[PDB]
Amino acid sequence: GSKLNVDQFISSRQFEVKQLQLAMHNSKAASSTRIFQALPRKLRRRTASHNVRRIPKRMRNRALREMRKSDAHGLNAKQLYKARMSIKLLRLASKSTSMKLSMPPEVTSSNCHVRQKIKTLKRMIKESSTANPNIKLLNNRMGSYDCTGVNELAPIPKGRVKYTKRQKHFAWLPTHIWNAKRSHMMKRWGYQMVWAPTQKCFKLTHRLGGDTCSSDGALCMDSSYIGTIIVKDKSNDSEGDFLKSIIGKLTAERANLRKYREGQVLFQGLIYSFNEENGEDSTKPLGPCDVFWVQKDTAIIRLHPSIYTQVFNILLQHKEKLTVQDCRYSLASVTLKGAKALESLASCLRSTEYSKSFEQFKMVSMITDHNALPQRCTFAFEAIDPRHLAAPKKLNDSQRKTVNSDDILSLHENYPQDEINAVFNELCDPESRTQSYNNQNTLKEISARRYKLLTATKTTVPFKESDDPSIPLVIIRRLKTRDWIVVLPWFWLLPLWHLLNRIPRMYHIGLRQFQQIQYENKQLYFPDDYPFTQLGYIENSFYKKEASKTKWDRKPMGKRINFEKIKDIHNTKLPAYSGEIGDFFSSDWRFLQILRNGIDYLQRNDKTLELMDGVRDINCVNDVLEFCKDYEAKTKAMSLSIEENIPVALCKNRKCQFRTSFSLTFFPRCIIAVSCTLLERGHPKDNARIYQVPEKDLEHWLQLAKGVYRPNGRKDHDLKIPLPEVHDLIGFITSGTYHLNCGNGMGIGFIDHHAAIRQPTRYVLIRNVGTNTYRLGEWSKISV
Amino acid sequence: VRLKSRYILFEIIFPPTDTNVEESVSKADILLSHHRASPADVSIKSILQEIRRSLSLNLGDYGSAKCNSLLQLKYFSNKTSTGIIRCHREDCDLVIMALMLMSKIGDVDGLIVNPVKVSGTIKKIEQFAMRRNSKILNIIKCSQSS
Amino acid sequence: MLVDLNVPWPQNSYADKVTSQAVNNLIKTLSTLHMLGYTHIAINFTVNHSEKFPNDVKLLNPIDIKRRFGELMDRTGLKLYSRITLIIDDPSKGQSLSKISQAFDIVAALPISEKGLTLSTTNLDIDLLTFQYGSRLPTFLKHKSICSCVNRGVKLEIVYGYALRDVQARRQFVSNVRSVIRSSRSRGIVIGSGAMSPLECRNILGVTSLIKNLGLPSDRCSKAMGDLASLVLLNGRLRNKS
Amino acid sequence: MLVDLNVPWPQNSYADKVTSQAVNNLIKTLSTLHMLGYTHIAINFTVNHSEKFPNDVKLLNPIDIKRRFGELMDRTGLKLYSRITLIIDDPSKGQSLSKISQAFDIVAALPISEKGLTLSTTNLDIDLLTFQYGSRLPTFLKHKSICSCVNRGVKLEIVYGYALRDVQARRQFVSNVRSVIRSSRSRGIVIGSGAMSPLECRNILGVTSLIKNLGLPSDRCSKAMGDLASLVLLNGRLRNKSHKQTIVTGGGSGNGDDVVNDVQGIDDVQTIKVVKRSMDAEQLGHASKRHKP
Amino acid sequence: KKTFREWQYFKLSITSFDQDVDDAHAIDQMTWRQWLNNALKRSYGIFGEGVEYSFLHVDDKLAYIRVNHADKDTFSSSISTYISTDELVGSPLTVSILQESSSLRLLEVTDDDRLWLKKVMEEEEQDCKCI
RNA sequence: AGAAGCGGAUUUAGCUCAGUUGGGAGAGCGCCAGACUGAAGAUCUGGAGGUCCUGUGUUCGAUCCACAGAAUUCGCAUUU
RNA sequence: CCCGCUACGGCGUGAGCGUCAAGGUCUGUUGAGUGCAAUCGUAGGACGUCAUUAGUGGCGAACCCGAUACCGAUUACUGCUGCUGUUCCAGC
Ligand SMILES: [Mg+2]
Ligand SMILES: [Mg+2]
Repeated sequence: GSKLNVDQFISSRQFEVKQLQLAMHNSKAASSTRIFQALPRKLRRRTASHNVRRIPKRMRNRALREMRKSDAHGLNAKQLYKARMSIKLLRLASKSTSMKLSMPPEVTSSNCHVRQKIKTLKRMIKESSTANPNIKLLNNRMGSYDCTGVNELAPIPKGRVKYTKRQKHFAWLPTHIWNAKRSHMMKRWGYQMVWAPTQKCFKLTHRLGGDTCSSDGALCMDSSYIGTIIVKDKSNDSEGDFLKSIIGKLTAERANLRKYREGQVLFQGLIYSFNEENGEDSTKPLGPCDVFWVQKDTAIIRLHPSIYTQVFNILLQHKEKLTVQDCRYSLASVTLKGAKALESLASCLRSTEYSKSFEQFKMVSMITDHNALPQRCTFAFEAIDPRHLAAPKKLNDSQRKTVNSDDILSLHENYPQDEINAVFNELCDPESRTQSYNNQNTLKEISARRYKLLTATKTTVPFKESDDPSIPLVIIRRLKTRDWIVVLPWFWLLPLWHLLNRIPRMYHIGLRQFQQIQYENKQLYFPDDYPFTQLGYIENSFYKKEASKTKWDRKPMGKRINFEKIKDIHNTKLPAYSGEIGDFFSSDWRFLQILRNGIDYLQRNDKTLELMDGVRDINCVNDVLEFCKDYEAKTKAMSLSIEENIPVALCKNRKCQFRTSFSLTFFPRCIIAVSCTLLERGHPKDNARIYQVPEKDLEHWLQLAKGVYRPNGRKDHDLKIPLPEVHDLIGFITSGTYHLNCGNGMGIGFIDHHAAIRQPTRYVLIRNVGTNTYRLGEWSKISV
Repeated sequence: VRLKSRYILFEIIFPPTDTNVEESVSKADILLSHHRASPADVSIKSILQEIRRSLSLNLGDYGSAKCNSLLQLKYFSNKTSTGIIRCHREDCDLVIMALMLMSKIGDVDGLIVNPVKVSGTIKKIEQFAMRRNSKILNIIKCSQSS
Repeated sequence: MLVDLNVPWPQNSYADKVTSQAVNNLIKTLSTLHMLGYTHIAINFTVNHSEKFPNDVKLLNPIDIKRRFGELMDRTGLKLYSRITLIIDDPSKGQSLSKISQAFDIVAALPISEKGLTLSTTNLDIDLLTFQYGSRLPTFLKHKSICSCVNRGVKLEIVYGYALRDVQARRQFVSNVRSVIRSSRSRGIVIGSGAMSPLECRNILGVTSLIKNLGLPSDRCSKAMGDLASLVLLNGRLRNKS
Repeated sequence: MLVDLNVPWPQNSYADKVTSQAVNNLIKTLSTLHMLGYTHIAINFTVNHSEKFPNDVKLLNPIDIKRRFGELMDRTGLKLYSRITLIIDDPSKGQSLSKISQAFDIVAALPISEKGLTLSTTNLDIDLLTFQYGSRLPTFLKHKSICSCVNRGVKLEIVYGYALRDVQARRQFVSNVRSVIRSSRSRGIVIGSGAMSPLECRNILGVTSLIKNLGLPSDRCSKAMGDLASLVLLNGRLRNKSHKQTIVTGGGSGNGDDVVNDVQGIDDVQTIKVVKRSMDAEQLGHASKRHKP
Repeated sequence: KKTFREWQYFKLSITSFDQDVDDAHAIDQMTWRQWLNNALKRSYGIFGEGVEYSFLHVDDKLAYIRVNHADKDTFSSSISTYISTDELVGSPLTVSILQESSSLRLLEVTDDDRLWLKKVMEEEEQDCKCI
């Protein structure tokens, strides 16, 4: 041991840091790994060891040299013709859909014969050879048609001859096989939509598509399942008198604004199903709705598919003057989300004419921001088929590197209503979308045109006003869900969709990922976060209860959590009752509303409430709880489909003044939607109980909110937590997931408005499933 | 299949036992006064022969039999006096308590051993050691600039 | 953040004057404590019960944190607390607690007697109990005298600095510490470094391994070193201030 | 029931002659193992791979169970098995394995190098694998090889008596045994006492504590002496007396006669077992309906 | 709502062959402690020597040893490890551990020392239950 | 004691390795014996020596063909 | 390629764009993501099974364990559930 100088010390330690870094890099280089493992974990290909074409071209030479260093069937007389029948059917189907003509209905139904299909495809070619008339002759080479049903619902689409009996029970997305190669889909409704990506993308979609600032990417959702109807007034060519009335009948006076007539912005809100038979009006909460208008009179309304069938049935009930237009297989939108989604979307499309909407969209595409733009951003134009490009390329002008809010206000002042609404009129009418397919080419044809440009003359195919299929294209902003949705015809979507993620910073969304996006932005979701409505309550309660009951009876005894014997749940443990509040599974709003009306009957009976000891005399809590258990035991035998139990309050508080016989459950209870954030340690889960702060213990929770902990220096909650009573419950968290954008726990709950006006402070405690701890938090109101 | 063996980082610190010599009171100055230098006869085999003798005289034979199953010094350099000892996850307690009772080397006395980082992987221990030495360079640079 | 509360002051009697070498040795060993990493420092001083207590107010403490250590407190970034261990054997020349508790912060005791343990658990409102881990066990530890005293609030202290003194003393050290662990029911165990030289200081990783192999679990050891140590610090602080 | 299957014989080469003192010492240590308690003893004999082997039939056995241990059995009440641990080091010189195998009951191995360890698990029909716990381990065992060898048969064997020899050997012993337990997946572990004296004998509850302190659990240790020990005896006992576990010359009585338990009632001359007329096809029906037995 | 393990008993029996030694030599009480310290010193170190063990109901080559629970096998591996040599006896001896129990219930003879040890244990168990 | 994932090659006498219309089970070395020498090596002759990795099934018959279950071992710009 | 100087190709900035090349890098990494390969230790409470001398003790495993992710099939073990086959025992 001997003292050294300062400079020699810092030089020796810096040389040691450099030596350790060089040794770590040398160990990482001497670790025997392939160049196949040199790819990122998103791009790793298992079949790249078989064929080299998955590997990047810079790396394929090393892959070839290391792969070199490392190193017509028996068919009977019947199944041969059975195999040749399919090959002949595919060949005749390709020639029939390619040459001139459309599809017969007998081949579409595919429930009679295959020899009749062969004879029909043989007969159509001969009829085209012998004569020009009597032919349903198409307008293009690729087999595209017009699946538009005027005044009736759209039937099962024709699709392809080979993949026809695969569409017998459920229909497909236009990107069905493409999404099927890259995602997990579930079969729930009549379509088959994506559920989750194959590679893990929880935190990935959370960071790139989320509300986080570090969102250097783009996320695309196939939202073709969202069904739209187009309504137009046939009675008068003048101003729309019945349109405002039918909007005020379908929705409330919440979405019938004069502002939405003037500024024509799409609005998403809550629709409720009306029913007027004779002098009586019954209103039930129906679900979400998207309303959009064209300057005064024509309207597109798009929403959830079962709700779409119900709204179409109610609209077909009263169809006296106005003409309805069902669009299930002729128009669909896809949803882009993120910071660079606008840049990739402007990269995917090009211009065919110098217009104002191109200039507005190209300036919007460069700012890389969403919420700084105003509420109305609905752009529409005519563009080229994106099969002309087939390459990831972006187009950006000089623009002198300047972005200010003054140019945004200048685009807000000047809005090209005429051309955008003309594109709207083109997409609503069935004749213009049919005229759009007048020059649709095959991939062989666009490859031949690219070869002609490579021979004559750059990576492009030029536009011709005579023989190129100019499409209508509409890109609009959706406000509360913070995402850009772009709508297009059915057979046009896939040439737009395939070129999207070939931009190297664009990934796809699943339905669980869309639920995560709606969970992150403090928003709401219809199959899960809407329990108040009829269909949401039915689907959520039935499916989650049956799934959880099958899982509970599926697990053996003594390995799962046992819900029957849990000690110390509430203070003063009530007799004939040892379990948790309601059923242990999915949210029992029936239990909550019967207990709320029981506490209301106790408050109407006396100024205070007693604790404990054909309908027996209600004087305390357990008489209400035994009636709850008896009603649950009765409804386990026969399912309930009579009425709802919990509506919302946010439409009732403003106007109806939330006003509420031997009755225990006839008049339902109204709720407001809240989002509570955890201030204490812990995270929430699904189906979580939501309780009041005690008034005797309010100062203790205020001291815990300010601060109290052991003198070590770190936070303490290992203390005697005072247990409140059973009837202090006010709500249910349906969606419980650890909120990564805040660093805490988020729970979407639904609390009573009378209970909300009881406490002067927003401090509300949460309790998980099968866990006997209480965690305080603070809620903010969800105005959705 | 693999083996779950834990690595332990240790550093040799020399306490400045100088009763007649005065002392300067600062952070990076006492880091300079403790992180001085290793002496001349210090190698891998010398530290191993000393720690096996300490394991024998302190912990015994059968405890030394359990400890000496995978008792190896994987990386050590005398210029910085930081070393990494491989061990089992069960006898890591025994290895750290043997590192604590290290009194003196047979050539140089007056030294203490500081076990700093324990992990089941050596690559994160190297990453922690680079960050800890970076913080030492930060303290040295702060006291050197002012 | 860690608390080390057992560093001795190189003086035993008030008649003996502390030399200049002992002050420098204490500065070196406390700087060695800050070198390995500790937040709180509570230096200890030994007072015999047979010694006659002085009738003074500002002269009870020959430690002087303000004039000597007040510079190192500002330069290094730590703090010093004062505490007294009471070597009590027989009930004679004593029973005075209202004056020594106000000047100093933490009041500890060293019983080596059978009746001394009883008079320590009965009529001494002290913070920590210390046993002589260097010398032999006094009589025998039982659950009856320990459990009645730990539940009151007094903690039992283990000195891991006394183990690095001799070779023969290590056996009696282990035989005392394992007896304290089996009698303590693994609750009231505060550990401290009784080093007189800077060559005998260790870090948290070796000391945790030591107390883990001697018989205390890893939860109770670290939970004690944080919570119970910083709790008895505010016990002394509220006996001072309030 | 307890099996001690690695008691060594004081002879290494066929040229050496065992004195009477070593034989009396083995008699005293068998009386020691009978004193506290054991059930089965299989005495071991060391054979190198490159020695000059005799081409004999009745001279490959310097054990003599019949003349001296048959006299020890009547006062003892136990049984002895004989076995060979093949000390195989290099693939240079070999043997006729069909004679050495069919000579004794159990066949074992002792590898020193790489390829021998592979060809022992692959082709060589043995019963147990013993490693040199006294010296350095040949290689460090792969999991999928040892697992496939246990699934094929042969289990690994731990000799807790080799730690009682010297002071330095204990560290190498524990370093080998922990590697064996790590790479064996706790399936094929059979323990045995390699003691040459009655002064190094242990009891069941101390050997169980030794296996506890080495790293293997307690119930799995007693199961290794109940299930795993007596089955690998039966493996070699059926392989070398009978056909390759096909048709046995061992009489199946109620609870007294067995292939393992009844050794003396089987004529160990060639194969046979002389049994009186206990099976009559004339007037014997169901077992619960009989009246004469 | 549980019970902390205080310690555990261990039943030893020194099996001594070579009957001349068993008839001539007579192990006294200090030889037990010296040989157990030598056994915990040969195979273990200082921490293995500081294992808490006391002597109870010592008979002619018969011992009951109480050892704390958390180091139970730490005791009982070493007893089956070390062999006596060069300590006042010409021949080495063997050790048989007969049975282990953690609930005080062993039956050796109808002797009265075991009831006294049970009363001494219950006088501490009552102080553990009350205080 | 340097994993994980990918392709190729491969298991036959004690050893190293052939071999196969699918109909015989082998060569070199080693061991033993003969021959030879004063003795020994070399050369030469003969004998002993088999779980063709294991199992299914095909066939009239399996080292071979099909399947299943084990694995052996190389390479991953390396000599750790 | 646009701006300024200079004018034969030149020079300086834009944290600008397009093409091409490079064994420079890929924690650009996944509600686990290591790469000489982490997936821990302990205490208390709830539940299940088995054995008790006063009431407690032991156990929650076996197989096995990522290295880009997905799904089908096969193999190793425990428990539950339905079917089938065999043996033994009776109600008349
Ligand atoms: Mg694997
Ligand atoms: Mg694998």
